[PDB]
Amino acid sequence: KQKSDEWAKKVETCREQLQEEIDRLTVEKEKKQEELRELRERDQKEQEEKDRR
Amino acid sequence: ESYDALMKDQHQKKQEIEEELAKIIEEVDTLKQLFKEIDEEKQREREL
Repeated sequence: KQKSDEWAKKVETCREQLQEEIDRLTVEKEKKQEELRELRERDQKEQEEKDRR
Repeated sequence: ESYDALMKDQHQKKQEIEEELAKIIEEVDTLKQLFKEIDEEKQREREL
């Protein structure tokens, strides 16, 4: 019983840690990707202008 | 098992976020650098 309760305690600790790390990961998510994609269409428009010229 | 079960799922999920948040910074930097070169040549061409 002591071993199993220690197991459960480790369960809570690991879950809280993982939740924190994943939450930070998501908070950082979808910020640089927008800039990269916008630069992508910007270069596409520049190249199309160049080719039509 | 529950712990195991939970952990597996959770761990896997985090990886995707990493995958959707990692190995993209350098691509952004490279595109920005090429844009900088293109705009600098544009400015030089326009000055000429």
